[PDB]
Amino acid sequence: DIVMTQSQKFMSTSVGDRVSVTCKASQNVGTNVAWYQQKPGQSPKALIYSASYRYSGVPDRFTGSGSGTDFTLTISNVQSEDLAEYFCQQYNNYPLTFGAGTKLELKRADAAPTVSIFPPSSEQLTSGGASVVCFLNNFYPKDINVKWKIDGSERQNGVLNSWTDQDSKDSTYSMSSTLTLTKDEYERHNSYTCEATHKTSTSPIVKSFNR
Amino acid sequence: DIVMTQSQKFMSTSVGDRVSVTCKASQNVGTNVAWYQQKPGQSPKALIYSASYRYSGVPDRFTGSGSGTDFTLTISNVQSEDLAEYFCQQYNNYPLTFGAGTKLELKRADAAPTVSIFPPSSEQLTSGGASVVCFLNNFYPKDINVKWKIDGSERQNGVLNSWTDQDSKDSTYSMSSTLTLTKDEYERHNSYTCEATHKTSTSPIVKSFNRN
Amino acid sequence: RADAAPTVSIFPPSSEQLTSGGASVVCFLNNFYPKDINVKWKIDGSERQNGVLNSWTDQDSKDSTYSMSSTLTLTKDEYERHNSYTCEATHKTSTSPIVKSFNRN
Amino acid sequence: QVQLQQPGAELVKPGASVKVSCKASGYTFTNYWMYWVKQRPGQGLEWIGRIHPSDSDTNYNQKFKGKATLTVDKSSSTAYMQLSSLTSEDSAVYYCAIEIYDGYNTMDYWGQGTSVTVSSAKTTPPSVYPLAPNSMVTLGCLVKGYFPEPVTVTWNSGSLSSGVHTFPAVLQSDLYTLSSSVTVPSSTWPSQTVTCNVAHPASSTKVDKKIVP
Amino acid sequence: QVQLQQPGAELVKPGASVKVSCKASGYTFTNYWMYWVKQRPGQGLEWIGRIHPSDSDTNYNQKFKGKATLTVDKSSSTAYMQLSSLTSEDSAVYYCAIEIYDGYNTMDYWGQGTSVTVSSAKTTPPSVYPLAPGSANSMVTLGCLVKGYFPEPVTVTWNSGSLSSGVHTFPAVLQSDLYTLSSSVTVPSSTWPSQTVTCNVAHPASSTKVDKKIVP
Amino acid sequence: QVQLQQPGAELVKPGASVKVSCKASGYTFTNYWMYWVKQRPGQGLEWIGRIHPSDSDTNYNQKFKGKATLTVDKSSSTAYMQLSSLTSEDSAVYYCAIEIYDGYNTMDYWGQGTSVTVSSAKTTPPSVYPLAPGNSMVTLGCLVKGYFPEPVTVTWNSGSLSSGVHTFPAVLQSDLYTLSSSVTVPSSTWPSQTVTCNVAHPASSTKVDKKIVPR
Repeated sequence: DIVMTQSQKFMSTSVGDRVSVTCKASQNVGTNVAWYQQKPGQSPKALIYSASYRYSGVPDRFTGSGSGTDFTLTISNVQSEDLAEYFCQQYNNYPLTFGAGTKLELKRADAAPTVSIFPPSSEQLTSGGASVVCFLNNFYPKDINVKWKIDGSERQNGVLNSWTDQDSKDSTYSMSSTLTLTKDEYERHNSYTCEATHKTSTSPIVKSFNR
Repeated sequence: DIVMTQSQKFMSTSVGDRVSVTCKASQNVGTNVAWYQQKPGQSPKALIYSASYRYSGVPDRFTGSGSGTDFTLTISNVQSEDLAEYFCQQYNNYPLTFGAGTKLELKRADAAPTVSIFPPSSEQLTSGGASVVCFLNNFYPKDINVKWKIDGSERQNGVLNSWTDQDSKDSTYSMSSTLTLTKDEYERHNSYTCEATHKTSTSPIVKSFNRN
Repeated sequence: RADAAPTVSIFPPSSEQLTSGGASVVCFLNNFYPKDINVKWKIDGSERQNGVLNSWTDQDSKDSTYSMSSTLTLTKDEYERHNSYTCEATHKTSTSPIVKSFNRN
Repeated sequence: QVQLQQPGAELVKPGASVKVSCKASGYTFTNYWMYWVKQRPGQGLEWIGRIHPSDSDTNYNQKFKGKATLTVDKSSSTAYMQLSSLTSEDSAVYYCAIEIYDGYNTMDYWGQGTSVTVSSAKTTPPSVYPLAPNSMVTLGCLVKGYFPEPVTVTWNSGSLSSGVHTFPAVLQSDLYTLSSSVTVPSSTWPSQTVTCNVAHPASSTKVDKKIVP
Repeated sequence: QVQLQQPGAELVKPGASVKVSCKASGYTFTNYWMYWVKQRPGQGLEWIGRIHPSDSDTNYNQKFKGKATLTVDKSSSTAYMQLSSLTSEDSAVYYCAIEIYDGYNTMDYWGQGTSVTVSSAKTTPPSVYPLAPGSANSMVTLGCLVKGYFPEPVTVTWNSGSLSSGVHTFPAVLQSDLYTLSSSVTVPSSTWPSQTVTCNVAHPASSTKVDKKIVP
Repeated sequence: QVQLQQPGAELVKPGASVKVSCKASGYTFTNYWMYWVKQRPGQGLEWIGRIHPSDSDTNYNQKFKGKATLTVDKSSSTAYMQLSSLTSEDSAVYYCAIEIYDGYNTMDYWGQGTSVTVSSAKTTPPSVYPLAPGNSMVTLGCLVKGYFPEPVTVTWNSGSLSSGVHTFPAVLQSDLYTLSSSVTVPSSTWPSQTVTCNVAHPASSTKVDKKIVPR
C-alpha cells in the first residue's frame, strides 16, 4: 500500500505562534491528501481535503500545502484548544492509508502543582476497600514524582497513577494518584501522607491527614 | 424453619395513643429481627432492623425492642396514616421467615354512612347490561347491611359488595354495592332502592330513583 | 389526645450570626402533649433566665400535639465566655428531664 | 377566578392615616356588597362597614363612623378603606370580603388581610440564620429582628410542608423574631438541599437561606 | 435515584413458565443483594430467595428451589426470577427488593411488585362507566364503575391524580372469571359540574388506558 | 440535523462475532458513501472500508477482507459492519462517517464510535465514591472504581459545571478499570450549592449521580 510517513511524532510551539507537519507519501498521490484532527476522547475531525482546501467551519489558521509526495499542514496563531493529534491521509489510490499521527505540544513556563488529598469515603469503607486519592493539578512540565507514606513508611504498591493530556485551557498537566488499601489495613494506621516532587522546587509538596 | 409467632392477628388503639405488637421466635435469633409495614395496595416498607434500629425515614414513633426470642414493635402517637399490616421477620437463620402479620385498627366514635345511589349509565345500557351502584361512605363500625329493592321487592341475586379497609384519614369504613341486571329487566321495573341498615339508626337510610 | 414526650433539638449560633456580634441558641421542643412544659437553660451548668424568649405553636393540625421553641439570645462576647450550653425539658411524661446540650470547644 | 387582592402589611405613624386597598378581579365589581372586617392580634372579629361599588352606598358601624371611610374606584375595580388619627388600638388585620350567590351555590371570598401597624418605629428587614445540627433529622431557620409583621416562611418554596413547625413571633424592643423547624428523613439531609424562604413585603425582602452542614 | 422497575402484571397458562424482571438503576447493580418476596392474594409475605449480582451467588428458600430460579444480566442491570410449572398456588405478587447501607443511613428499596396470575382465561379490558348523580348539597359525590376485566390489577385515579382527597377506591371482586371494582370521589358543589372530573383507568395486562369524564 | 448514531460499547467473547450499527438521520441515506474507521487504543487510524447505501457497492481494505462485512438497511437508514472471529487485535473504537458536499460547502459527520472490547471477562458496573475535603477555592473529586469494559462518561452537574474539571484517563488494573475526576469551584459554591458527579457506564446500563456531601 501507499505509505504516509509523518516523521515527527511530536510538534512543539508556544501559544500564538505557528507549527507545521510534513507528510511523505511513498508514491505520487497528486493532491488527493486529507488532514484530520483528533482531540482526546473525540472522533476525528476533517481539517483539509484536496491538499489545500478546508472543510466548512475549519478556521483560516489551518492551511494545507504540497503536491505529489511532500504535503504540509500549517497551524498559525496556535491556541491551547488546538492540542490534538494530527493525521495526514491519501485518497488517490486504494486502499486508503493514514499517517502515523503527530501530536501537538505547547511550551510554557513552569508551574508548581496544587495538591489535594482525600481520605476514603464512608461509602467505600462499607465495601471492604479504602482508597486514598491525591490530586496534583495544573503543573508543568509533565514530569513529576509522587510518593505515599503510611506512618512514616513508604508504600509503592496498590498505587494507581494517571496523567491528563496537556490542558486545553492553560497547557498545564494534571495527575491523579490513588493508594488503595483494605479497610482493615487502613484502620490499622493513622497518618497518610502524599508527597509531590516537582522540578519547580527542591522541597516536596506535602499533603497529609490523620484518621 | 424458625417460627415467628405474632400472637395477635389484630392490634387496636386510638389516634394519638400507643400500640405494641409482639413476636415470638421458636429459637434464639439474637437481635437479628426486622419489622415491616405494608399499607393496603402498596409494597412492604422496612421499619426496624437489628431488633431496634430504624431505617432512614422511619419516624421515632416506631421503636423496636427485645432479644433472643421475645420481640416487640411499639408505635407511639398513632395516626390514621399508620393503618397497615405489620410483619416481624427473623434473618438470623436460613431460611428467612416472616411472622403472620398484625393488622392495626383504630377505635373511634360511631358514624352514620353517607349514601349515594346511581342509575345505570346510558353508556352501559348500550351493552345490554344495567348496573345500579350504591356508595355507603365514611361509616363506623364496619358492620353494615344493604338491601336492594326493585319496586319494593327485595332482590339479592346479582349483588356485588365491596368494603374498603379503614380510611387512612378519619379511620372510617366505606362500602360499594352494585346490583347488575340485564337491560330488558331493568326497563321492566321503575323504582330502584338502596336501603342501608347500620347501628347508628333504628330506621334504614333509604336512597331511591325512578327510571321513569 | 394521649400524652406525648417532646422531641428536643438544640442548635448553636450560626457563624453568619456571629459576624453581627449577636448569638442566639435555639432549642426546639416538638410534638408534645399536654401543652404544659418547663424548659431550663443551663450555661456551664448554671441556670440562666435572662435573655430567654419562648414561643408556643397552636395545636398541630395533624396529630393535635404542641410544639415550643426556646431561644436564648446573648452577645457574642457573652457567648464565647462560656462553653457548655444545655437545654433541659421537664414534662409530665417523665420525672427526669430530657437533656439536650452542646459544647463550644 | 374570583379573588380579592390586599397588600400584606402597612406601617403608618401614630396620628397619621392608612388607606387599605382591595383589588377585586374575576367578577362584576359593581354587583356585590364589599364588606370590611377588623381583627386585633389575638382578638375576635369586628364589623367595620360595607359598601356597594354600584353607587357607593354604605352601611357603617357607629364605632368606626368617624374613623373609617369607604370608597371605590370602578375604573380599577378597587375598594378602599381609610382610617384616620391612628392609635395603637388601630393596629390590626383588616379584611375585605364578598359573598356571591349564583342561583346554585353561595361562595364567600376573602382577601388575605392587611396587617396595619401603628408605630413610630421604622421598617427593618429580617436577618435569616440557618440552624444546622437517627432516622430523622431536625433542621431550623431563625428569622431575627424584623419590623413590622408579617413574614412568610416556607421550605423548598412550599414543596416541603410536612413536618414543619413555624412558631409565632415574639416582640422585643420594637423587633420581632420567630423560628421555624423542619424534620426530614436522614436520607434527605444533608444529601439534598433544604432551603428556608423568608419574605418580608414591608421591606421588599426575599431571602433564600440554604441549610448547609 | 435508586429504582427497581417491575412490570405490573403477567398472565400465564397453568404448567407454563414465566420470567419476572426487576430492572435496577441509579446505583452499582453488583454491590447489593437482590431479594425476592412472594405475597399470595390476601396472605402474608414469604421469602423466595436472594442473589448477589456480582457473582450470582444465591440463597434459596428450600420451599422454592425447584420452582424459582434467580439470575441476573449485568449488561442491562436487570435481575430475573423464573417460575416454572406454574400452578394456582403461584398466583401472587412478587417483589424484588434491595437494602443499601451507605456508611451513614440504611435505606430499603422495593419494586412495585409483579401480579402473576396463573389461569387459562384470556385477557379482557375493563369497561369504564361514569356514575353521575340523578337530576337535581354543598358537596356532591361522583363515581366510576370499572367492570368486567381480567386479570388484576387496575389503577384508578381522578383528574390524573390531582383529585386525591375524598376518594374511595373499592377492592375488586371476582365473579365469573371477571373482576369488577368501583371508585367514588366527593367534591364541592362549586367544583362539579362547573369543572371537569375525569376517572382515569389503566389496565396494563390489556394495554388499556381509559379517561372517563363524569358528565351531568 | 445530520446525525450518525452509534452504540457506545460492545463486549464480545473471543472467537464470537459482533455487528456494529450506525443509524443515519437528517439526510438522504442513499446519497453518500459510508466510511468505516478502526482505531485501537493509543494507536492511529485505519480505514476498514466504505459502502454506498444506494446499491450496497463496497470498497474494502484487504486487511479486513474476511474480518469485516459492510451492509445497509434502507428501511431503517442504518449501516452495519459485522466483525467475525473476534481476537484481541480487534478490540478498538469503530467509527462510521460520511462526507457531504452540498454544492456550497463540504462537511464531515462522524459517529461517536463504538468501543468493541474482546474479552472473556463479564461486565462490571463502576462503584462511584465521593471525594470531599477533610481558601478562596475548593477542589472536589469523584472516584469511579472497578468497572469493565470501557468506556465511562463523567460530567459535573449534568455538564453545567465544566470549567476547572480534570477527568483522568482510565487505568486498567487487575482486570478492572478505574478513573477519577476533580473539579475546583469557588468556596462560595461548595458546600452552599449542590455539586454532583454524573457517571454513565453504557456497557452495564448504569447511570449514577453522586452528590459531593460535606462529611
